[PDB]
Parts: sequence; structure tokens; C-alpha cells
Amino acid sequence: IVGGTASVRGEWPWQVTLHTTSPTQRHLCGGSIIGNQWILTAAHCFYGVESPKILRVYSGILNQAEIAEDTSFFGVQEIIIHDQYKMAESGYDIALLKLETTVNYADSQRPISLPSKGDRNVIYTDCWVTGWGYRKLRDKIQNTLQKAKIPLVTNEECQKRYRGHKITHKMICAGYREGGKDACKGDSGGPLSCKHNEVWHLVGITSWGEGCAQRERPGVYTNVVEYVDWILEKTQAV
Ligand SMILES: O=C(N[C@@H](Cc1ccccc1)C(=O)NCc1cc(=O)[nH]c2ccc(Cl)cc12)c1ccc2[nH]c(=O)cc(O)c2c1
Ligand SMILES: [Cl-]
Repeated sequence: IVGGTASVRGEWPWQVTLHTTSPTQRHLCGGSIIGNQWILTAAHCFYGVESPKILRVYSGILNQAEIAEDTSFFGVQEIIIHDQYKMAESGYDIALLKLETTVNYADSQRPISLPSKGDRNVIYTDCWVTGWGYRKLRDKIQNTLQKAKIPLVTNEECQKRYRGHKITHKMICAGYREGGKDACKGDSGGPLSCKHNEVWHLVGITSWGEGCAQRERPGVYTNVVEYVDWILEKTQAV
């Protein structure tokens, strides 16, 4: 996260840190708890991941220092990537992780509500992006979960800012005209969370951008409301 601040413990209790054990253990991506056995994240996080067996999900984490070899984690039973996903910049950057055990909800870890299809008209004015990513384009993974308030931009505006890309209605953008605050490397798969009427929704998934925090380069997020049928369909049994 560029231009953000340290979070309070438990203010983002849907936020997970997804780790890989290969070759040694490190943070890979963000993700959101959406159900007792379900993390929602970005499809591009699994480039070159051959097996779900090298994945570990940590919940209720503020600082990465909390993760040691004795720290408990959720194993991943199944990675489900959207079958139309080819790569982040051309959309469909959405994946589900089916955990091996279920999350026991608490003030430290519980789920975020998916957007309603009826919410497509709501103008959100209280949106935050969170993560352990870089504080600038060349940098490293941060210890403490950062947060940044960032206004959504319209798809017409965002399209103007990426004339070499096709910014579709299944993408949503957010950023300042002058830059300054943004997601950056390490943040992807994490939530773009918008509070409306005292209720938080999972409006987007951190996907990509050109650079981090540049002027006239909004962050691009998976537009979650566009995938509520896909999520329902994929999270059923057998
Ligand atoms: O590059 C990373 N993530 C990329 C995506 C990715 C994920 C997994 C493997 C390869 C690449 C990212 O966050 N991508 C999102 C992203 C990148 C960027 O440069 N600018 C942005 C501007 C706006 C928005 Cl919304 C997103 C971005 C990434 C992930 C985990 C890491 N762990 C480490 O221990 C050390 C790292 O250096 C590291 C880097
Ligand atoms: Cl472009």
C-alpha cells in the first residue's frame, strides 16, 4: 500500500495473508474471507502454483511477525480459478480458495458481505484498500497491515487513463488524479472494501495498475458484483 497508514488490529477481520511455502515461506497475496470455508482472491496469484499443498492461509493477522513455524494456518483444499481468466489485465481475475478446515468466526476473523446486484447504483464514498504490499514500486513486503482511503473512479475516466487496455464493466477503478495513494506489489488478491450504511461490502479485488500510485493511473480491481452468480455457482457442494 502506497501513502497509507498502519491498520488497527481487527479493523479488517476479513483480510487474510496467503502464503506459499516454496522455496521458503513468504507472503504471496491478499484475500478476503467470504464464507466459513472460502477465501476470495485474484487468479493471477497462482501463476506457477502447481499444487494447493504449498499454500497456507493466515487469518486474524495484523503483523507478519505473528507468523512463525508454530502459528496456526488454514490449508487449502482446492484452488478454483475462473475458466475465462487468461491474465490480470484482460479481466476475470478472480479465484476461490476452498480451505481444508472451517474458520471459527470472531472479532479477529469473520467474513465480508458480497455486494448486492441492487447496489450497482450506490455511490460509495468510503472505500479502503488494505495490504502488506510495497510502500513504493521498488520496496518490500511490510510487517504491519496498511490501509488507504481511495475514491472510486468511473469506467469512462479509468478508460481514458489506460488507452492501451480495455477497461470493462467487470473491472472497477480507484485512485486520485494526482496519484499518491494506491495498492502496490503484494497487495493483489486483497479487498477493496466500501462502507455504506454502516455495512462493509467487498466491492473489488486488487488486480493491477501501471506503476504504483502514479498520477492519472488509477488502480484496477475486479468488480465483485459482476461475479456473485459465479461465486454462488462455484461455492456449492459436489
Ligand atoms: O509482485 C507481487 N505481487 C503482484 C502480483 C503478483 C502476485 C503473485 C505473483 C506475482 C505477481 C501484485 O501485487 N500486483 C498488483 C499490483 C502491482 C503493481 O505493480 N501495481 C499495482 C497498482 C494497482 C493495483 Cl490495484 C495493483 C497493482 C508480490 C507478491 C508477493 C511478494 N512476496 C514477497 O515476499 C516479496 C515480493 O517482492 C512479493 C511481490
Ligand atoms: Cl494503457
